Amino acid sequence: SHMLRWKHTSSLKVANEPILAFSQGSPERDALQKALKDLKGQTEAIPCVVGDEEVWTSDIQYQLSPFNHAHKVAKFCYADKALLNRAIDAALAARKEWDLKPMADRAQVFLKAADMLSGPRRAEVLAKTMVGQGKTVIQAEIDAAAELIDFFRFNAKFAVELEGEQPISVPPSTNHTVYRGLEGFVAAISPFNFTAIGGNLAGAPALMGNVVLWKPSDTAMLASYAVYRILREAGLPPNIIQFVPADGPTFGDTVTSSEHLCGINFTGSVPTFKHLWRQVAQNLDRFRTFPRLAGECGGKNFHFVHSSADVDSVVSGTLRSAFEYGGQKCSACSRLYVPKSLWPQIKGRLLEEHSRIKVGDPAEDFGTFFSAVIDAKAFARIKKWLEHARSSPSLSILAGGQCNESVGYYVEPCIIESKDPQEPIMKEEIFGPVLTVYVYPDDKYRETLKLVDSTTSYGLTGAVFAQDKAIVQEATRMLRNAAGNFYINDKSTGSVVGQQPFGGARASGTNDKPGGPHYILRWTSPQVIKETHKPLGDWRYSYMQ
Amino acid sequence: KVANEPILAFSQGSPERDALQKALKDLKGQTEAIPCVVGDEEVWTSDIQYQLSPFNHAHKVAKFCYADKALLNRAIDAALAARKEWDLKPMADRAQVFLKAADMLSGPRRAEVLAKTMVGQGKTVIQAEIDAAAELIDFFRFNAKFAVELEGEQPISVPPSTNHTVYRGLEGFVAAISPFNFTAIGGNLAGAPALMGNVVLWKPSDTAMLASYAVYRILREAGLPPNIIQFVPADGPTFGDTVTSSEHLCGINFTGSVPTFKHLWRQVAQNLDRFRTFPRLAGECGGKNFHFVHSSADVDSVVSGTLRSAFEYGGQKCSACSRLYVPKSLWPQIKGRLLEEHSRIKVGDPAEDFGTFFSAVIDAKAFARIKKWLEHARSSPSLSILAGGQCNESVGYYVEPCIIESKDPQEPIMKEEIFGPVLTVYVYPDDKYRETLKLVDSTTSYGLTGAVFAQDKAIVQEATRMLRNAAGNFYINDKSTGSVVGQQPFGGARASGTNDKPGGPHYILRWTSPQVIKETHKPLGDWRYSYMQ
Ligand SMILES: O=C(O)CCCC(=O)O
Ligand SMILES: O=C(O)CCCC(=O)O
Repeated sequence: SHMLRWKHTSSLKVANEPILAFSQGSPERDALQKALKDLKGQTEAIPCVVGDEEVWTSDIQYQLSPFNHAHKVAKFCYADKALLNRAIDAALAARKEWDLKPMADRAQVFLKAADMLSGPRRAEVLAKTMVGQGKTVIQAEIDAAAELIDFFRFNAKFAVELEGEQPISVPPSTNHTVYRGLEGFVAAISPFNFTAIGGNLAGAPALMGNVVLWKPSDTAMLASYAVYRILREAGLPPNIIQFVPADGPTFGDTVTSSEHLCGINFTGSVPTFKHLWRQVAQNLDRFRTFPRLAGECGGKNFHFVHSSADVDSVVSGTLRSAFEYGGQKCSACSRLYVPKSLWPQIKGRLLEEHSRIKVGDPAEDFGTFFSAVIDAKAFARIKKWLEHARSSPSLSILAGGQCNESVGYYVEPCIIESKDPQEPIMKEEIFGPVLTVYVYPDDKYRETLKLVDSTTSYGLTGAVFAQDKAIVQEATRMLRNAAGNFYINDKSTGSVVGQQPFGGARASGTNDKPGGPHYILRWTSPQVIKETHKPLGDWRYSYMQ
Repeated sequence: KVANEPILAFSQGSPERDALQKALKDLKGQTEAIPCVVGDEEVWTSDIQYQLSPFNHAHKVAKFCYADKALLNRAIDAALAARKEWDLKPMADRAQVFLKAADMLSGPRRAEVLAKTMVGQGKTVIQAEIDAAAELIDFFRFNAKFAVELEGEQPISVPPSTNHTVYRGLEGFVAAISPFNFTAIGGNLAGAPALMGNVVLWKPSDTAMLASYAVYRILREAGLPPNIIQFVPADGPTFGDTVTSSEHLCGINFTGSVPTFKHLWRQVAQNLDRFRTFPRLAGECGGKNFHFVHSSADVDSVVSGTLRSAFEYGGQKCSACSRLYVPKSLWPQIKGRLLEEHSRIKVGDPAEDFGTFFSAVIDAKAFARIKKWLEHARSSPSLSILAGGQCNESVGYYVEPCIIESKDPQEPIMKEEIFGPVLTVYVYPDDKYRETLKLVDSTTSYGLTGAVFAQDKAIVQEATRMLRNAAGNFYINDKSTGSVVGQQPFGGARASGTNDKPGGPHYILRWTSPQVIKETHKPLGDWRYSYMQ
């Protein structure tokens, strides 16, 4: 008789969250305008949350509205090391019960949270993302609603269905895999540029039975706290995700110094990821187990045009990739490679369309294509690149090039032509609305493809525009490791959960493919149980007779 | 569609026993000169080494050599030049090489790989069979299946776009570093990554060289192209230093000591700025595994299962039982039975005497380490040797099975991995079983295997909960050793490693870095959006 009895596993039907249109007179447009008004002139005081306790430290910080930095949208504080360690202790004390909860019960929290975000909370998270991170309507919509909702629903499906992955049983024994959470706590460290990423970085490990210290991005605090509150309201128990904004170095020092660290789920700069990686290595003898580091780290992404390309698609897809959300995406196109034969046509269209791009206040004017960049630091960096484009003999500014930080961190979309395919601006991630173009002779398309592949340290996203099948096949083979998300006749941004799992290798990170069915596997440490139902025999074997 | 390879019985007059006997005779008095292989080139260096037969160390079963820094760097370059074409091969075509190798190992080469594992690593017939045949064959067949099926894992496509995932090999080379104790593990450490489109420098274990090279040659004969796996025995630190110094390192597939894995981890971290991508480290690092007995246990099963787990292959398994917890009420039975069966265990030459239960330990270094523990057992106030404890390295590295009782559940012998035929027993008061379960969990730094023996359902349920993280491979009424591919994926956390569960369907995921391709079949619209108008 079987002493361990394993319950049958269920399945989950989910689909991508539909993108809304926000047409005039539509309910979502009116709801959004109301949610935007709800934020005008408001400052939210956002505490650290440990368990259910709201905690304040002396390290007071402000989040500013990028397009109106006079507006402090949130006042928050950095957790001190004492509070971080207390958060660790409380999370650890909550972990066993949470890990032992059926996967389906944990998933229900995220499915509930996804419905809330889909419906009654949509306008709120969109508005907080627009005002706090400077996103336009459609950029907030694909992010804080659609992607976050998809993460929560698809990850719940992947997780529930994962328990159906079971080993073979042969008499006289029954074999079962238990998908245990990691023993210890996970540190989640999220970036400013996507509300959805913060929710996934903290949420996915929690779904798999982990407990988490979540350090949200300073410049995305407003929307991040909104998401945190929704998770708790959806039924996430206390001490499963601790909401602990903190000084970055301080946070990293603290979590990497704890013997109970079992994972870091990170999205941000290469240098910071490498630094955490080395801190873990330094402390390796202290940990109860080997921590798992996951990092997504940015790119220098390309659109490559072949002479057979559809010109109109090249222009609109490049404009979107390069300039949406001010080019502040790890996936944004920042290098465009154009054949000489098409350059007159493409150049003309790009400059014409450029003149029609409206940069302004995304809350007050829905005609805005994109708005201010995130903060003074980003503004200063981008300014230095525009200045480099002027001084450099290999570079010439074809359009834009101006910026003004008197009201918001405003930067014109800028199009640069480089005569040098190895110019530093062709190599280094700017994270601003700065597109560099290199024109290559048609008969050197193959040599140029090799340049696309070899010029930068990154491997995140890239697109090929071509109507020639042989060329598409050739280019796809050549560029296999130049992009983890590769596009044929479409723009290099806008990966959708369950359709284009996102991530790339080289300097771009560990490529764990959040948005795909395998991502959750990083956050479980499986145990296999074999129950044998018959007495064992002798210790000897018959051949020994 | 694959199933597990049958374990043969090797009965008198059977085809397999006749074939194995011939294969053993084929190796008697033989020394194979095993070169480094880079591509198809057989390379010798001046750094000559020998592999000795553990039970007869006068027999040099192989002469090989250590690849120097320069040779290793040459092997990296050659492998890297072969990687693109190998990775571009359809998954099915790479799989075919491993399925052919599996069929070879199953049939015409079975006796050879078994004999080489017996003579070279000191395994008995059945230990070689479950290892060099069954487990290796199963790795190759199951990973092939998993990988082929992985290509069927594809994302959602919505018109007018088609999405496809390409399971790329990792860009760079993978270093595979395998242990002496399982022929199959070497085959998997180098084989699994190669299957997924990687190129590999394989540093096989000195003390398993003969069988490892046998596997290497089978892979080549089965159609593995030149420069996909380089066969590069080497000094450990030299190999580690060289591979972690290359900008092209993309993975380390390691099975061996905790401190060495930690060292490699730290070398990678120190050199992080040099690498083209973040290397993936995978490590399986041993355990201090338990058999916990409840008063309701079947004593016969406890005795036979514990004897096998503790002493098979001289206890030289990362999964071997080395701490046994017994309730006072059952101790007189279990002690009496353990001591009686002990006196019947045959230690000797496994080639010449199939009556042998287990043979010599792997080498002089192992013999010395194990003897230090026996000497500790003779010194410690809380330890008493109940049986065994003898050892003699005059002819082979022979260590008798040893049964020790500890009065201290926290004694270093209860905590530290010996990798020898040394079983320590702790007797607990029946009414303190719960406190004792907690001690099972908290005493050691490891989390690999464990067994509970009990016939009471509530006890089994309670124990399972409490030991959830004490064991990655957990057994109810069965021994802690002998995981079978596709049935009990193997590995554990805590200090026991990264727990990537080789033997299961997810292991190959560590050795692929997926790419997603989206093709859009209609021209793109305007860059503007309707809501902006
Ligand atoms: O910037 C990021 O980190 C996410 C980009 C995702 C995408 O555009 O596909
Ligand atoms: O010792 C090892 O490294 C493998 C042990 C596998 C098992 O016995 O389950």
